[PDB]
Amino acid sequence: ATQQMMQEPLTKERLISDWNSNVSVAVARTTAIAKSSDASLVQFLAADAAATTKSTANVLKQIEPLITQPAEREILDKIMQVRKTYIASRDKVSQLKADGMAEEAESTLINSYVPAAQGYLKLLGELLNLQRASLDAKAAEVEQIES
Amino acid sequence: ATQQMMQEPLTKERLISDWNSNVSVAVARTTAIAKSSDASLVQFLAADAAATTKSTANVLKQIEPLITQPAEREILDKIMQVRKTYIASRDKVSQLKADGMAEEAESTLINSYVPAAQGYLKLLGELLNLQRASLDAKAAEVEQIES
Amino acid sequence: ATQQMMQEPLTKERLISDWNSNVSVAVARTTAIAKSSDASLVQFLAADAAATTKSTANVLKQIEPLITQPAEREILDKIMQVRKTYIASRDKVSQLKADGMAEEAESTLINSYVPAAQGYLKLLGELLNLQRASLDAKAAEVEQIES
Repeated sequence: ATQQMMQEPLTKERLISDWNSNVSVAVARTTAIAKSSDASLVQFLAADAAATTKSTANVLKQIEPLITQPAEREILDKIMQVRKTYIASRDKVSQLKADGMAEEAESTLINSYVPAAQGYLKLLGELLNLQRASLDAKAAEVEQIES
Repeated sequence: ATQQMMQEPLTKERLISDWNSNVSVAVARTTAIAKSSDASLVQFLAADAAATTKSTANVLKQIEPLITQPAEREILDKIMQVRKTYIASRDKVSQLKADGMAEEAESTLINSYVPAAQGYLKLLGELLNLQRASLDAKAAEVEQIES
Repeated sequence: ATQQMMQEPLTKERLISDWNSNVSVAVARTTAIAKSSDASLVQFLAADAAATTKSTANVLKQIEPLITQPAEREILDKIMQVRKTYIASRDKVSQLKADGMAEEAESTLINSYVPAAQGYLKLLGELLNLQRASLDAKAAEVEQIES
C-alpha cells in the first residue's frame, strides 16, 4: 500500500536544499549591506538578515532530531561551529556599516565573511549529497519491504 | 507516552514570534520606501509589502481560532484595531511616494507610521509574553497529567 | 461531524493565491534588476529570484497531484509553457544586466518579459477563479453529504 515511510528523508532533503539556497542569497544580501551607498536599503537588508537568522535557527531546531547517523551528525556539528563564525562576521560587517565604517565593512566582508560563507556552503552541500544518498537507500528498501 | 498535546501552544507561540519579527522588518522596509532615491527599488519594496499583507492576513486567519482566553483575546482585538491604523499609514506613505510626494511620504512615516508601528509592536510583544506564560502553564500540567 | 474533506480544495486555493501574489512581486523585482543603478542590490535581487524559482518549482510539485479536472489541468499545462517563456526572458534581463548591458536589459524587460509575465498572470488568475468555483461546489455538497 502507499508507503509514507518516505517523509522523514524527503523532509530532511527539502529543508537542507532550502537552507543551501537561503545561504546563497544571504551572501548577496551581506555584500549589498557592505557595498551599497543607499542607507535606508542597507537598514532594511540588515533587519531582514535579523529575521532570517531566527528562521534558520528554527529550521535547525526542526531538523536536528532527524539527523541521527554518524556521518550526517558529524557534518551537522561542523556546520554548527562554522555558523557561529559566519553569524559573527556577518553581524560585524552590518554593525560596521551602520556606524559609518564602510571601508572596514568591505574589508570584513572580503577577509572574514566570504571565507566563512564558503565553508558553510561546502558543508551544506556535503550534507545535501549525503542526504540524497540516504534518501535513495531508504526508498530502495522501502520498496523491498513492499516487494 | 509522548504527549503531543503541546502543539497548539507551541504553534501559537511560533506564529506570534514570526509575526513580531516580520513587523520589525516592515518598519525598515517602509522607511526605505519613504527615504530611498531609487525608484525601481521603491516599487519592488511596495509590491513586497502588498504580498506580506496577505501573508499576515492569512496567519491571522490561522491563529484566531486558537486564541480563546480573555486576556489574549483582548490583546488580539486591540492588535486588530491598531493594524487598521498601521496598514492605512503604511499605504499612505507608499501612495505618496509613488506619486512623487517624498516630503509628505517622510512626514507621514515619522508622524503617523512609526507611532502606529510602535503600538503594534508593543501589543505583539505583550501577546508573545502572555503566550509563553500560557505555554509553560500548559506544559507543566501536561506533565502532571503524565505524572 | 467536523468535515475536514475541505482541505484539498482549500490548500489548492491558498497555494494558487500565494503563487499569483509572488508573480506580481517578481514583476517588480525584475524591473528593479533591469533599471537600478545600484549593482550590489541588483546582484542581491537576482540571487533572490534564483531562490524563489526553486520555491515555485517545489510548489508546482506540491500542487500538480491535486489538479485532476480537465479545465484546470488544461490551464495548468498552459501555465507550464508560459512559465518556460517567462523564466527565459527574466533570466535574460538578469544575465544582460550582470554583464553591463543595461539598455538591452530594459529592452528585454519591456519587449519580452512583461508580455510573458502578463500571460502568466492571466492564466494564474483564471486558475484561481476556477479553483474558487470548485471549492464552493465541493463545500456545498460536503454540506449536502452532512445534511
